[PDB]
Amino acid sequence: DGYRCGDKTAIKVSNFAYNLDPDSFKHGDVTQSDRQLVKTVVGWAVNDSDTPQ
Amino acid sequence: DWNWTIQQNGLSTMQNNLARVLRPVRAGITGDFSAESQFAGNIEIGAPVPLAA
Repeated sequence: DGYRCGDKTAIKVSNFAYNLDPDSFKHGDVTQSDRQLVKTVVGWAVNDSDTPQ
Repeated sequence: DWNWTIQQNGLSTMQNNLARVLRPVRAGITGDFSAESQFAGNIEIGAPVPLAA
C-alpha cells in the first residue's frame, strides 16, 4: 500500500578493501601454471690472476 | 687611443681616477628568494615490524 506499490529502496554492497595489518601475513607456496620461453643467455668468466676479482 | 687621453689629461690624472672607479665594493646583502612551479617531495622509511623468517 501507500504511494507507489513496490518500488522499494535498496542497499547495495559495492567494493571493499583490506587494512592488511602488518602484524600478520602468511605467504603460501608459489607456483606457475604454465611455460613459455622468452630468452636465455649462457656464458662464463675466468680469473687469470692471483687475485680475486 | 688611450695614449691620446694621456697626452690630453695627464697620466697620473687618470691613473688615480681609474682606481677610484674600479675598486671593489664590499657589502652585505640582505633579503630573500622566491620561485614559481618547482619540484618538491619526500621520502620515508617507516619503522620495522618484527615478522618474517
